[PDB]
Amino acid sequence: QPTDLYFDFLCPYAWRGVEMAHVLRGSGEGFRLRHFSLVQGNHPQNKDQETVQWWLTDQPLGAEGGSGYMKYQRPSLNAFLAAHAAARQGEEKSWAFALALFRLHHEDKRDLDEAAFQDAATRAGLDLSQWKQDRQDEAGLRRELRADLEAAAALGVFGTPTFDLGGGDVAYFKFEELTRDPQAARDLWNLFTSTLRSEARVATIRRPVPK
Amino acid sequence: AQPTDLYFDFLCPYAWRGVEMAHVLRGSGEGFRLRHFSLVQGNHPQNKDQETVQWWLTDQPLGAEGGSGYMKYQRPSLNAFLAAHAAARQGEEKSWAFALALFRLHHEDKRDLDEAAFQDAATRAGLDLSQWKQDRQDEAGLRRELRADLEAAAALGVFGTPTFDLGGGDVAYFKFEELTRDPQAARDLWNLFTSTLRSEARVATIRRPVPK
Repeated sequence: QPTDLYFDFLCPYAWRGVEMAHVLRGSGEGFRLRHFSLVQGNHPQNKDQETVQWWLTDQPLGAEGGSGYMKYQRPSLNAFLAAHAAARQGEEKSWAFALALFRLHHEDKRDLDEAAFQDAATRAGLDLSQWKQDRQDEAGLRRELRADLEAAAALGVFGTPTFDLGGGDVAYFKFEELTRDPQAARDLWNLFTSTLRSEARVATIRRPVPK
Repeated sequence: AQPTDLYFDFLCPYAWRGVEMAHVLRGSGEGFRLRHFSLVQGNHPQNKDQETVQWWLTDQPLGAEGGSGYMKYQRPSLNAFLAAHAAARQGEEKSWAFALALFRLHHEDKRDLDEAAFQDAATRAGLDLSQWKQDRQDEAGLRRELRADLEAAAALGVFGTPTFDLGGGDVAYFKFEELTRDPQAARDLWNLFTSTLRSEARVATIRRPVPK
């Protein structure tokens, strides 16, 4: 019934998608937060592979990823696991945490680090002792994240934000402008769903990048 | 008002569907200009991830074969494009009639884009065959017309067909699966496209993944 929304905290377009969806959820439109890792999805070992060969959830939590294809390995893995921990406090706390962290990173330009996770938890009103205890369940949070990454791979998710409407209608939705106004957010969502439900079976609308 | 520019390649059935849609919309007053983008050129290894184009379809010999892989579509597509330019020298209506006839030969009849198909499309389009013959001897002029299309497409960043340039900086690739000829269905589909590109949210991409 809710639309599944795959996101990565790294990604400002995913931030805007989650902001849109949050305001729409205010009006009764159901959305469910799920994770897709850009580091894993774009990883050279996973390129042109029937089956995922390299998992973000196999990497040590404190490991430095380098400056190449894994440069954002550590912040995105840690952000994902903190968000799973927050989501154990229910849907409303999960949205509060995910939005707060997104905003710290993309509006306030803070790194996805421990200080940012802590500020997101207090901005979200989390029970901090419970959040702390859930974060100690690293293996369990990794299993949850791995399940999200598997569901994403089964759909062929390639970027964020990607919305699964159900019924086999799934699409990446990239837009530039932050849209929190309720009326504008509803217009934008209506454009998207209209495009996916058209009996013309629209697959792609995509602007090129000019010279 | 200026027509929408429609970049297509005869090889491509999504471009075919885009041209079929646009022809129906032109029937209600929506303006469209037919232009050419080469998928062979756009996907050529020498052009991959280049600031500037390094290999031009219009630089190639007319009987040259491109060779293995996608390059085998070099000679049909170049030759198809040139015949279309010669057809377009007989006016817009004859150009649409020729483009549609050739598209339908290739995608409905499954005929190769070869000389027999060009001749057949020219007769189906009702061209003046003698003027068409004479224009096809202006190989230099046709190559230069095609190069102008290809450079215009490169300046916009065109990467695939069909790509629609609405003017005002709103340009997008538009890929849809179902042949759409009904006037109302075509108008609704087109309103979807233009609404997406004119939204104040600055939508850049809506794109379905490919399930495993």
